[PDB]
Amino acid sequence: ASELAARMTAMSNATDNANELKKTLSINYNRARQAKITGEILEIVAGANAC
Amino acid sequence: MEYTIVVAETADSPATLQYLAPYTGAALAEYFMYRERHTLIIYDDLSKQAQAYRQMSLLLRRPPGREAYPGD
Amino acid sequence: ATIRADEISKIIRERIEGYNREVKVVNTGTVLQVGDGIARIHGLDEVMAGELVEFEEGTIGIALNLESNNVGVVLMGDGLMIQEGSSVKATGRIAQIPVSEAYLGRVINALAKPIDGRGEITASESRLIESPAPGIMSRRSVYEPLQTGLIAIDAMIPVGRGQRELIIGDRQTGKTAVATDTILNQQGQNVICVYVAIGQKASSVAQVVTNFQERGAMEYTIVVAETADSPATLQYLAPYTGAALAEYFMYRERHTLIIYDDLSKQAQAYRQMSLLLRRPPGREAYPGDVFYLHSRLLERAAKLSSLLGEGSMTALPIVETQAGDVSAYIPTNVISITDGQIFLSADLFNAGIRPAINVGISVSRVGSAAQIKAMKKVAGKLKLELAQFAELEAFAQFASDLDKATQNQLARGQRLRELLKQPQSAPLTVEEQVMTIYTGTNGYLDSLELDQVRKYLVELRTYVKTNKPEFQEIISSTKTFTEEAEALLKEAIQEQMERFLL
Amino acid sequence: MEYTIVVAETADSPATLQYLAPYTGAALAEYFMYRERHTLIIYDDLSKQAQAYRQMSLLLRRPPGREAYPGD
Amino acid sequence: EKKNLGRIAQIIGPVLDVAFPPGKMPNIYNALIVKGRDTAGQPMNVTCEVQQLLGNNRVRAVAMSATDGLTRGMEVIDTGAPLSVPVGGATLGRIFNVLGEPVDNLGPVDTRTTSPIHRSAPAFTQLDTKLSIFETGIKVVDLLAPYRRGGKIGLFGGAGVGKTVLIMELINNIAKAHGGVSVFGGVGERTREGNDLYMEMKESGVINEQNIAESKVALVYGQMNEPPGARMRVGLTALTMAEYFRDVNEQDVLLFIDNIFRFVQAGSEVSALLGRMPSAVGYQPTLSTEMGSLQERITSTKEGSITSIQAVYVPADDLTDPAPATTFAHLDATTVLSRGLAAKGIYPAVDPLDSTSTMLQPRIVGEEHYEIAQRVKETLQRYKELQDIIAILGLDELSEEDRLTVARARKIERFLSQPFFVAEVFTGSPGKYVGLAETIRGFQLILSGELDSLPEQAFYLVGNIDEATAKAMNLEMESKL
Amino acid sequence: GLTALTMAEYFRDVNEQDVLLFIDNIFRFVQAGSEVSALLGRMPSAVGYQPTLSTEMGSLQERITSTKEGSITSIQAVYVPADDLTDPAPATTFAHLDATTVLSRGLAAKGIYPAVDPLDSTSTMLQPRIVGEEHYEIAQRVKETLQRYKELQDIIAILGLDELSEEDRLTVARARKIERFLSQPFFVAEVFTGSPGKYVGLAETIRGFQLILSGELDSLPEQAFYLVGNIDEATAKAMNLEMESKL
Amino acid sequence: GLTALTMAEYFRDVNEQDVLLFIDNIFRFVQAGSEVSALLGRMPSAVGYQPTLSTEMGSLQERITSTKEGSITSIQAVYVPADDLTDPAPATTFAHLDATTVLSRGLAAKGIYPAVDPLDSTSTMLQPRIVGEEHYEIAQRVKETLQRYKELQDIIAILGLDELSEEDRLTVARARKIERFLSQPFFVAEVFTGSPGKYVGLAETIRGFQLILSGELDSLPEQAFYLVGNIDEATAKAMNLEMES
Ligand SMILES: Nc1ncnc2c1ncn2[C@@H]1O[C@H](COP(=O)(O)OP(=O)(O)OP(=O)(O)O)[C@@H](O)[C@H]1O
Repeated sequence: ASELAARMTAMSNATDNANELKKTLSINYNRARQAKITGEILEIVAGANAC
Repeated sequence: MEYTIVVAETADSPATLQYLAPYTGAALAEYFMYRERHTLIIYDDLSKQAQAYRQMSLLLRRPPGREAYPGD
Repeated sequence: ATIRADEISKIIRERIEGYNREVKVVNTGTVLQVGDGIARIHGLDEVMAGELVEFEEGTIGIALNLESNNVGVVLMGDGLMIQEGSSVKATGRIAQIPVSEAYLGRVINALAKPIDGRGEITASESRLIESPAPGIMSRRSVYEPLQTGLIAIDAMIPVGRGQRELIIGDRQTGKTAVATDTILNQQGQNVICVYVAIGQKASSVAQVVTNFQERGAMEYTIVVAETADSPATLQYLAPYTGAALAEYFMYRERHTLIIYDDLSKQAQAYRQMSLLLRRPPGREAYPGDVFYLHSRLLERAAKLSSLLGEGSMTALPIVETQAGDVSAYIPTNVISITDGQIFLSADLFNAGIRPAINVGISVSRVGSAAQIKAMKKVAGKLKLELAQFAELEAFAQFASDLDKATQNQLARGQRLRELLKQPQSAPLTVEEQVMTIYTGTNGYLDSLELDQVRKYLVELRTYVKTNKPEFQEIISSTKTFTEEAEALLKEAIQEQMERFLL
Repeated sequence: MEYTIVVAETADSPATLQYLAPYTGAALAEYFMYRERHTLIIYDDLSKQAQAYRQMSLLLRRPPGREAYPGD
Repeated sequence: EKKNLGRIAQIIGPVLDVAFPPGKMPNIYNALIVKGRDTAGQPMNVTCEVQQLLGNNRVRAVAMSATDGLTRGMEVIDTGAPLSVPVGGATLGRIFNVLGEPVDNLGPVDTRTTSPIHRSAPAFTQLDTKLSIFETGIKVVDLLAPYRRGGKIGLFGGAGVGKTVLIMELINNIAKAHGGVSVFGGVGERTREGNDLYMEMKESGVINEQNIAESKVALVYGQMNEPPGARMRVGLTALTMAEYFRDVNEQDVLLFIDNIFRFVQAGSEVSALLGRMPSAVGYQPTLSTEMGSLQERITSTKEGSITSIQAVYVPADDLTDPAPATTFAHLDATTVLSRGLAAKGIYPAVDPLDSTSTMLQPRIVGEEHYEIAQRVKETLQRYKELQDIIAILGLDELSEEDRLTVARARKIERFLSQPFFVAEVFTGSPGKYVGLAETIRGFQLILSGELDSLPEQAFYLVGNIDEATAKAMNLEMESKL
Repeated sequence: GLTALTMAEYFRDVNEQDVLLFIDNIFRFVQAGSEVSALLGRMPSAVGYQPTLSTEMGSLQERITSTKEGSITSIQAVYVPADDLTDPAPATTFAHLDATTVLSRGLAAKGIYPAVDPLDSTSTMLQPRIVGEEHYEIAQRVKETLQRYKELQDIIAILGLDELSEEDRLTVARARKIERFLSQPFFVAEVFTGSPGKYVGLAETIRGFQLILSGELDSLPEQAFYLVGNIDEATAKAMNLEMESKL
Repeated sequence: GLTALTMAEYFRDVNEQDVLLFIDNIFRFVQAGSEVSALLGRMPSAVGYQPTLSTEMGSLQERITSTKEGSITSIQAVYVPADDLTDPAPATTFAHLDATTVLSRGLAAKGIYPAVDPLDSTSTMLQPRIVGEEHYEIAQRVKETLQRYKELQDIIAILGLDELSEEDRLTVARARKIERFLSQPFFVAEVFTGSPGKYVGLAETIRGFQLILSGELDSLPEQAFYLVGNIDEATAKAMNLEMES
């Protein structure tokens, strides 16, 4: 019982920690997506004119 | 195959024809729908169709938006 | 440009009638291509770079970029009801603004026009928009404190008059309650505040100006308000005109407090105003000029030395971190532009702490130099206490422990952090917050409930001043928390512990 | 050192020179490669050559491409 | 206005650049109609709006109908004012596209009173000071996350989850309780779902097939067939068709916009078509100013509130990117409709926990309302925590201290489900309207603990607390048999 | 590319013989088009290629069809730039290409050459009526086992190899043996491996995969399957390896 | 930047002194270039900057060279925008600079001042003939310790610290002690907070790092080295910490 409860509190700590990690990684992925798409659009529009 | 108009557009067809294919099949199924017949139009690769529109519009000097797809 | 703007047929007729003939148009120009809020004008060669040109309907236009023929201006009003071919006229004043001490209480629409409607404010102009920021010799190190009112801010992240201090946060987590609390606490000691709201849904700024009006701060404050539904150039100009309208009172030897609200929305108005110009953008499509923008804006808010009169303007800009990411573009920009950061975290405000200030990230670069000689010792002790508690809570000791917290520091740290929460728009005076800080600092009150430390300290606050004006006099005159003040405060809080027990 | 030419190009060079430096080295080694000697060229910061060529072909208004690099 | 005879010089896609004589040019956002011609032989006019002046007397204008077949040089005629939308009591019941022609084919609308689309903002002498919340008529909304009267509201939930029955109930309740009137203004509404909504409206009695101008909706449908000019200006059309309502009758008007992100998408299309350099991720440069002009005319003026409810479809589900960011800068109360709750059948499927409102605070609602709301949310949080553990331990195994919390949370989640005034057509349940006072007292009675012995299903699909106890004693009377 | 196409089209129009053309780095036929299109005044498309990516790529890759006088089998070696699988220059070639074989840098990382992805390398010829029912069922079981391994990669990576299921541990060992066994010692790559090249037909490797994934010979060591021509060669390699282990 | 450079160049090239010029925020020079060359008509470049972001800043960096007359020990607080080194305006700075130290925001978020990242901060002078073999070997060892810490950061992610075996746990404890010890109460940050400044010489920090990396100071907890100077003072701080309890 004590071993399985140690494994269970490890699982609870790991699940909450992976929840924090998923939130922070989603934030990083969102700012990365916005940066990628914005850089793409700036490439396209700035190369459009070429005056 | 008795009842299915396969509007084929090969890739070496120009940009206009790949752009126009969904509209062509829509105008056939639209007639068949207006004359009481249930139809089912299955497009193929709208990615490829809007990509062909992207080509023809970027050639036609229309200002591009996101992913260089044109305004409309 | 192959399609040059001064090549309209009607306009080039005017030049083609006289090749090398009778003299040019001195101050008469025909507007043309008045589109994306940026009109262009033929001729008008008298215009100074930065001159303030006028139109027929009565709308005002800054003349930024005059090319070879077209003197391109930036019309400040809405460019809707202007038609092409209309005449314009400059007035020979370089982007001026009429400003006076009649503005105290009004609601200005960023063109020195009152938007409350109840009267037209008169002034002696004397003030430009893009004036030079005070020189390096004119400025003096920040020494006088600012009673921000919020316990957390004025305890650990001190704001000093003359020290710009952004309050960066997240959407729908304070920053306007925090800004209006700073303004509201400035009731007693005279400062000519300027609450310039850039990006605010008009109901929010109407609610804020009404809250000012009813709680009395309207005797001094100035709400330079610009709705979210305002032309982008007005949302761009409103903080500059707020800075000029507060700088008029800064130059004449009087402390001021300006608060730019939603300075990220201002940079958003500028990226709009520039991507309409099709000038090339940078990261997140900001045109790169946002730094020089927030430079002209935020470097003209600091304390002038005794030579020009000991005046001051704390700046308290509010950059709204829409992402929750400190490492976005414009929050990083304003953090580099300002003397510190007061981070209003989102998760804490969702968790309950009503001034969501977390002292882990929020630092003040002016530091303990700007605090009072009274509060400095006890606030240093409190900051170290919060460091200890933050470690003991964020880290281990959930199992009982070797060191066995909740018996050394965890209970008192929880009591302190739940003491740091203020009620909504109820600022604490200087002596009040000094005593409140002292209470949990040295560990006087540790065996109450952590549930209602606030609900005890409301009684303590109401009691201490009515019982012992000796404390208020000690803090008000000498400005130093004496050992005698410590003793009389001990006796006062003892008698209040009695009155609380019964 | 008696056998190792060093085509050195500073940062203060006009960006033509940082574009010509690896070509200068390549031709100076090409002479030895037609002289049968098993010569060895080492470029340093070949990112900097393409960066100076980006400087050039963007100061010539020749249109850019991916990562704002010029075409060829 | 006048025969400002112009040539349609350039036609790129939807955008049609028109010219004019040098003197008289319509100002920006001034609607001009072309005297166009259909290839089938009908002189069909497609209406246009001047979005950007281009200097040489030529005003670049977008088209509120298809430009397929527009001859260059076709006579274009100015109207001198923005798109005259036929506001009034006449436009109460029918379906309108952006230019304001009834497309349901019933009959022509009386154009007696017409305000332009682009009426400007109301000033601070017009806007109201006191921040009164909006007693909608759903117990979940008016307890846990109140809607701000005069403010914005966001329905993050998908479609099919119950958005249509929710908005139908809201429209019927606004017609019933207040003197209000609703204006559904679906922007880019997919015409299949638009017809779905219209037929559900007609079958709910919310609007009457037989009685128009006594109905309770002013449907403005931005179809997706129309060019991006039209399904962008449909938002402003709904705005002014409701603004005339509030500023003529002084009544609490509702304004349902379909997805603001669809409006912002239409704005992105129209700006990319105008060729102005796109901003961050790809929405237009004038994104904040455009959608602020859309959503700032939604304010409680001193005549009467125009409180709106706006669906929001975040793309790839991140509130960070600009369009949901510049929207959530505006929104005053956000209530998500939950698919799991809908599949359970807790109609309305509004998530009690994740739905938040800036108006919940005590100085706004009342100290008792804020206290009971915070305690209900903490109880539902306790239940979402213990839903993990009652799967393993069971209700009797864990502590009886918070087994009462689990039981009261069951009673709360059941008490939240309100039988609507529209669900009668699906089930025949008569439906109960619940003001704030009744749900406040009932939730205090449930959470305090007086009703610890009432069965859970006596709280489900009931209105007030007295009716819930009536249902409980009904089950008790049948318990003998 | 069009010169090679004209040679093949002559060999398919006139000689009527099934000509096998090889194009390598067909992505260069789009990159050169980009480098000239940017100059040509044509506006830039997505991430930086030409606007007429689809039409030009199709104008090449459509002429390669068996046209009732012969059959032009062609093997283009697309260059997925920087492993951008979503890049338009391979994304429009995936539409034209029948038997795509997506080689993956992540599988050359662990040395498994050729680094063809067992999952993503898919063909329009893995239909049962076309390939054989036994071939189809064994390919289905191999690809499902590799998909299971990819889905258990994260569980393996963090939570310890042993803490997953015991039958799933059998599946992981089987997947490891499979993704090593599908490595070939090439004749032209004998210089990089040092081992002599071995040619194996379809039948021998089919019978090898059967007994490998069937769990019947799940006792051999893993390195006895890696860089091995055939299943009997693997069995002999296990003998050699276990002998030199103790010795 | 140019006028600072010329002012220092006259005192180096002519009057022959060991001039120091602390050009502050040399990124702002490149950003000013971005402003002007967006308005000058010159075509835009990588993400926003001028096309000549590697020749104008080249002209700024290349004139700061230690000539045969004197040397210019220049410090340039170049400012990465939005906290990513891959930006071109500090990327072209990395190529020119030779004692680059990257002040990551992570260490200042954790509270460890100065926030000099210990992995990323490198030098051309970290060489055997230049600094002696002992300094070199200690630098290599502490870099190894911190690198292994940052490489199993992905494991003291989702799982816990206790998942590690004994050697991993010991190198993590050593890395925590080192990463804490790399903080110092500055002599000019006395205004913000912290103790008065402790000047630390190389001969004193090298001994403390020998001590920590020799494992001999395992009895001390991590908070001993946090914001302390010399290691004897660190041990004294730990003794007073246990006295105060
Ligand atoms: N310390 C606080 N205690 C209680 N309520 C608060 C507090 N701070 C803010 N609020 C609530 O928040 C609302 C005001 O919004 P808030 O100031 O949080 O964000 P905001 O500044 O309006 O957002 P933005 O920065 O986008 O303008 C008020 O209704 C108020 O009740």
